[PDB]
Amino acid sequence: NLSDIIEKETGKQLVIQESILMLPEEVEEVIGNKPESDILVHTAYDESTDENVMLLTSDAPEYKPWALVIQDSNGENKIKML
Amino acid sequence: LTWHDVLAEEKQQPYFLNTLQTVASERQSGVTIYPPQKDVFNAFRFTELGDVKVVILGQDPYHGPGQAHGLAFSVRPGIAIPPSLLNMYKELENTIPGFTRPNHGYLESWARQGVLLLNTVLTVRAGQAHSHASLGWETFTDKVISLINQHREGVVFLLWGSHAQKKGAIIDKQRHHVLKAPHPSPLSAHRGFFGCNHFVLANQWLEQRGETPIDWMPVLPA
Repeated sequence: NLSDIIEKETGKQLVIQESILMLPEEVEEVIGNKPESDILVHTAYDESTDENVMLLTSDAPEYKPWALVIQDSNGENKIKML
Repeated sequence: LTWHDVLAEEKQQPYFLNTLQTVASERQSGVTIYPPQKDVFNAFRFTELGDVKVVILGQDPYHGPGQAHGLAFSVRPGIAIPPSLLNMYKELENTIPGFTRPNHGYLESWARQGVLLLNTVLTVRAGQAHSHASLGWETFTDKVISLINQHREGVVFLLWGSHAQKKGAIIDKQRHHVLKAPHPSPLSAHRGFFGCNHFVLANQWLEQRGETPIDWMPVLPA
């Protein structure tokens, strides 16, 4: 399950509020790395720390994890390749 | 001109009728699908063809319980404001005088003013994002856009993200006004969405044509 990967990675069980589809080039302009296919940006919000937790996976039906991005209130983010 | 008149032929296509069939068969076998069936076409109910002033393109409905209700980006009253909509609000707070953060994400008042909030895929299976892709919805919404392009003049299109921008190739850029930007999602919001002024530009276009601007401040129906 997607929310399980997030908990497994952040130690906090968060709720995915939205999933946005992005093409390889769009992602590259931000991650600095080009994915092999289209990706879905599953986003959850952490009210305690005031930060957005984004889990990037391939499209359906696989939903293969590709990266985990944590972004703070300043817009700065920490990326982790999965 | 109404949606009823222009979409008459399309509703007769085998593919369109089978898309409705697949959804109906899935709901009957116990699969939870969002939105509720009665809300699936709300974008068309609240904004009639001849009333369309602005078109904002979305992808597919929210896949969580109680979120989606047939409009792109909007969520029911009492539901937490999703990340993309929150960013849209932020853009509105620092570009429109007197705007203040609404405290709910219900956007029916926008639709009622001529803003067609259209998702490209109209249904989704619970907890499974983009699960109803390539079933017929895209073919149908491609046609809807093509019809607005053909039967209306001077409509403003707000295309956010590469996926939505590609769909904007069917549009005649001289007859209509097309505006592009990165998606409002937190991942890309800082690469062009914030400061795109789409909401201001949209109203300026309407004003110079002698049309009423859009009051972007969402209101809960009493």
